[PDB]
Amino acid sequence: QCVNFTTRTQLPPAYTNSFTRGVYYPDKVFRSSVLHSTQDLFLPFFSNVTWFHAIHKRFANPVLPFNDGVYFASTEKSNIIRGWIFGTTLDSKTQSLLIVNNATNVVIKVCEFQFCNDPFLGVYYHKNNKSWMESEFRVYSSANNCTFEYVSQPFLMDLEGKQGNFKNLREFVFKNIDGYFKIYSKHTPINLVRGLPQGFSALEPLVDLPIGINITRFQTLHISSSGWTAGAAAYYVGYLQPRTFLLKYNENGTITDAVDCALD
Amino acid sequence: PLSETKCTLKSFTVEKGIYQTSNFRVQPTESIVRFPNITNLCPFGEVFNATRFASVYAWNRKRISNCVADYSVLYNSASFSTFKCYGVSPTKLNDLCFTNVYADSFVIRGDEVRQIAPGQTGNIADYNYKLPDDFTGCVIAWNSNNLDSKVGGNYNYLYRLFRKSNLKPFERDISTPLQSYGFQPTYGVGYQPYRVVVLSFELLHAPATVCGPKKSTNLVKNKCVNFNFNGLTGTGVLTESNKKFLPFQQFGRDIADTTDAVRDPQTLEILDITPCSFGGVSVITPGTNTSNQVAVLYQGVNCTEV
Amino acid sequence: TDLICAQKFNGLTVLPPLLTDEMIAQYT
Repeated sequence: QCVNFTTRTQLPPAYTNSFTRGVYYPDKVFRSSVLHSTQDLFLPFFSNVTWFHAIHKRFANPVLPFNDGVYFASTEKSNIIRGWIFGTTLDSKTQSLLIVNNATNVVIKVCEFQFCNDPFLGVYYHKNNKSWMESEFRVYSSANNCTFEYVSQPFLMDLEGKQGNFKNLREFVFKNIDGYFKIYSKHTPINLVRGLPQGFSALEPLVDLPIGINITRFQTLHISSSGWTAGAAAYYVGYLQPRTFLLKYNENGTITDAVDCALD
Repeated sequence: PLSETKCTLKSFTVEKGIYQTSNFRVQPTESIVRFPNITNLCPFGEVFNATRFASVYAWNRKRISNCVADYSVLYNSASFSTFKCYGVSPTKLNDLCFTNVYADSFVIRGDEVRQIAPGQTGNIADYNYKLPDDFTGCVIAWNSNNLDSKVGGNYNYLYRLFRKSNLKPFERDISTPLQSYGFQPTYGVGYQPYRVVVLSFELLHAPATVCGPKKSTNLVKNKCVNFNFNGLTGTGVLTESNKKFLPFQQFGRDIADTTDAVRDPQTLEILDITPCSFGGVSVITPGTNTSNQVAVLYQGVNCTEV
Repeated sequence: TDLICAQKFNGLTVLPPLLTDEMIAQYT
């Protein structure tokens, strides 16, 4: 709980390039066979996103600013990292956001949490009917003064461990609009070893959070007690900026292309 | 229409030719209103229909927010003995949106139903539960006589009679007379307990977390009507199309960024929005010295009335 | 080289020409 892992250390912040990453549906407005231009918090094309990793003797969980917006890109197989916790001071002095994904629903609670030095989610007994479900919660000791609570709709996710190159891909975009939060999510399989693939994708909305708090910082929840180490997984952290997308709409409404000019 | 040409040209003699004397537009026949599904919302049965309550001084406050409040069950069911609703009628309750709603559940005696008013005194008013002078709330009462009543008095509420001083409005004193007052059903209608729930209303600059009135009518297609589904008002023709919308996408747009379609907030369907027929009125007539015969020409529209 | 139908929805009326295309080829 309050004792960091023996393998926890600061890893080198490598950088990579996100080809089309950062494109998402702006709102619920539908258009087809037209070219629309909008301006919101976006991830620039051909930018530099920081390269993070975790293995069975290196572990890193840095805290990064949420002020300008952050893009999430997770290249994983068994989906080890289950979400994030958002907060300003990251203590019980103010409110904190709790996002936990059990691969069934999404538990969203805004309360006053007491953060342990190294939050952890208990997982064990992998022999019969493992399911990769959480058991012990080392994240917070106590909770009170809850101003918000939410439970999403059920879905399906593959938590089974695999060998070889990475398979699953989860792309999240979290932003702050006039105090209210908007959640974007997409899940598609890919073939990846290291870096990022060359391709295009469009992110669908997920949950609209009418919370209304201010969050200057965030940390990563992983692995989902000093001798306990983390599995093999990788996730990425981007920085959102006020860009302008030119979107292409097909006959079905799916975005087949996006163009953001400040480069060429 | 022969004089309409004289009215447009501002002359008593009409020259031979075609002239546009006016424009025509078809008015909407009726109004179509559809709202998202109102079934299986968050009810009030937790505070109202609960098995056991707290006492007058032990009253609990439930926070009602981020849900839909249905106030039609209160007055229309006629299952409640009496109610006092201040500043608004029980019908205006459903027609307004509130920022925060609080429910204070407690059980008082029979003669104490008149002792709940803004700015009043009494046994439970000063010593237990008091209403401020500015209180705009709406309270409803009903009989507990067949449930909360027990032979020899109920020891759950205890009805604390005495206190050394008076309590401020909306002040809960749980400090542990008594000496519990008899709740036995054998007493008359004045000494029998009634269930009273006080509704506290708050209106602030923050957006209202409570939802207003919900009403829906039948849906009609291939006619000019006034359509409002939860997001937009307008007049046009509603026709179901083969378009496919994403489940999180509602309104569509044309090439001109005008909304050409709308999805039903309740059921699953997609109907295009076509503006109602309109055009100019063209009058075809010969000269004034020829004849009075005229011909009305509707521009770019088929005539389905005749 | 519908756009015409979309513009007619906002109140912009496109009047048909008096001389059709079949009569133009006959004059030619």
